[PDB]
Amino acid sequence: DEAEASKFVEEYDRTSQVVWNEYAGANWNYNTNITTETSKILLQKNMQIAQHTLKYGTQARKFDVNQLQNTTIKRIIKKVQDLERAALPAQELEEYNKILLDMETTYSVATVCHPQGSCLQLEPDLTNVMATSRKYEDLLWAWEGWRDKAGRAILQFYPKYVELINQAARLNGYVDAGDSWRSMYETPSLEQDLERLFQELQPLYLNLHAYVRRALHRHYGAQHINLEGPIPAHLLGNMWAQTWSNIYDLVVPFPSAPSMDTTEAMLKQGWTPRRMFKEADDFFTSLGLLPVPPEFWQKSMLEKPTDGREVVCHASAWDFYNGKDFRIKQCTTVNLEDLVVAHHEMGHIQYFMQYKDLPVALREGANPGFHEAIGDVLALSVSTPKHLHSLNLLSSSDEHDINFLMKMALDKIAFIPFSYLVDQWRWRVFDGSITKENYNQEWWSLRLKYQGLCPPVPRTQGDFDPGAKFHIPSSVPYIRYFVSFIIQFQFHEALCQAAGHTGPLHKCDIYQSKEAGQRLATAMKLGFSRPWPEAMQLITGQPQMSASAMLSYFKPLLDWLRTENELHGEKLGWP
Ligand SMILES: *[C@@H]1O[C@H](CO[C@@H]2O[C@@H](C)[C@@H](O)[C@@H](O)[C@@H]2O)[C@@H](O[C@@H]2O[C@H](CO)[C@@H](O)[C@H](O)[C@H]2NC(C)=O)[C@H](O)[C@H]1NC(C)=O
Ligand SMILES: NCCCC[C@H](N[C@@H](CCc1ccccc1)C(=O)O)C(=O)N[C@@H](Cc1c[nH]c2ccccc12)C(=O)O
Ligand SMILES: [Cl-]
Ligand SMILES: [Cl-]
Ligand SMILES: [Zn+2]
Repeated sequence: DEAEASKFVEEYDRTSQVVWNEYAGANWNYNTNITTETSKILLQKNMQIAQHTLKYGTQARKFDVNQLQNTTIKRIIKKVQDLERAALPAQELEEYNKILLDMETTYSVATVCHPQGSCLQLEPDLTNVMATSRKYEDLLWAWEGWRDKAGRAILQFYPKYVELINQAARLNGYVDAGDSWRSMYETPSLEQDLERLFQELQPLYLNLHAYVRRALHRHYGAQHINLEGPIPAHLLGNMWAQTWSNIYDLVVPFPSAPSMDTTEAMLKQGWTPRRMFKEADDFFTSLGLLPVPPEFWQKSMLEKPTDGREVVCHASAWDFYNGKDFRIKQCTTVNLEDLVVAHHEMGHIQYFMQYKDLPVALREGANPGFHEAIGDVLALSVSTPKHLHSLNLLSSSDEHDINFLMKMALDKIAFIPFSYLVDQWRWRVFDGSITKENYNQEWWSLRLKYQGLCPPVPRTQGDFDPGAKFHIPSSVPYIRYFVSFIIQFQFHEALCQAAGHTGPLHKCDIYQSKEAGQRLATAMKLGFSRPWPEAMQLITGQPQMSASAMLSYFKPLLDWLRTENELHGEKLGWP
């Protein structure tokens, strides 16, 4: 029993390394060069890797997994028994792979055009209109146009995608795809734990929402903003109103205290995508963490190709399963926003490098939330006025302090209900409580319930707004982002403590702290080898997810918001 198990794990690992490396390549090739040929080669590799998965997965299921002594081995075999899509019969298997490829392709190439005019792509054109335009109708054209073109086009594929991914999940022992995804956390109390954390951030969100709603009322007109209703989704400076920092200019707490045009600063000082990633690399090494290999700089795609190729622009980090080849694919724009994203992605790479000596089956984050959290933690320190000033992007009071906290809130707080919402919708789609006849209506029901937003244009049949969001056609679970935002503040707090910081948490900058880098390294090295509370414990000195660190970070702002909203008589929420 035990000898056969150990040998099977050694065999699974070495063969997986070769097969996964070959697949990642074909996948990378298509993502950075969308053509018919790279599509064909990828769909073929899908079949390959599935053969390997079926071979070892069928083998793994022959082991009674609670009859093994060694924990690590027993952990691996349990994972290999999950074939994921490879559990689907051949016919359905190919259909599903093609649907995924088609969805991903439709999304990444969609454009919005003006008749007899210029066509706009999502990055960087439509995101720029959403971030900079302050004209209601122009924002609506981009918001509606993007959903008209990308969202509607995904609808034809989604019902079949749902049926197939659910079938694969049940063939692996789950009730539906949502049950399968949630299992990545190995936390029975997950749904209730997350609902509690969401409820804790309500005072802070509702107050931010009310304050921003008043500022939008001032700028766009009493005729377009109901001070007691939901905010129109196209006015937050982001295509999905998931982060609101691009409308900072409309909501500055203390306009007397101007802030430097960071983007103009970055452009003026000649910052390039390569420089942005080099600065991220420097922050990681300052902590005593690992530098990205020379190979990374040679093979990554850090900016949109201008050679004629079409590519998947959405930022992503890649592990090629050989402990040497790690790359990032991003159509990088030179601005603060993308600087944070670059750190986010370098966090993924650091995790890859840290657990590279682990059996490939355990080469994952403690839980998907951890993987998403690493780069953001460093980006929190990078974002401080003190640190930006050191990069010569800012020129530098309590007013500048509340201004900074507002800038951070517009991103971090606003994102909490959106990140919660996405998979609330998907889990219900997966379990069958939301049918294809109610996809869109239930999406907006949740957009209203959690974010307090409404569509600027009433939705119609044929619309499928979820499809207009990357993670939906790409089938990338979203709840990891909600977890990430809660825990990254817990990591920030613990790391700051470790670093010897005293005073308000929001003033902490962990740059060059070897004590911080040590906790992150020890936790990251565990990969998926232990249940995540152990990694949580290693970083924070405790095992639970908690909203207290985020609440403490933003306490001064909550106090300011309550005073500001109450003097203006705001009715919190959207009755
Ligand atoms: C349980 O087994 C793990 C893994 O052992 C390795 O993988 C086996 C399948 C087989 O190939 C063994 O020869 C390998 O050693 C053990 O964890 C390893 O422990 C060593 C020494 O402590 C350490 O160098 C490795 O990094 C560990 N690897 C992992 C994946 O954690 C573990 O010691 C065994 N536990 C018991 C109860 O003996
Ligand atoms: N310019 C846009 C940058 C996109 C970066 C990122 N990309 C995903 C890719 C997953 C993938 C997995 C597998 C295959 C393909 C892709 C990720 O890294 O996980 C992403 O989605 N982030 C989320 C929210 C977010 C959490 N932190 C951030 C810090 C900064 C900005 C946003 C965020 C979102 O934007 O909704
Ligand atoms: Cl939407
Ligand atoms: Cl997840
Ligand atoms: Zn990520």
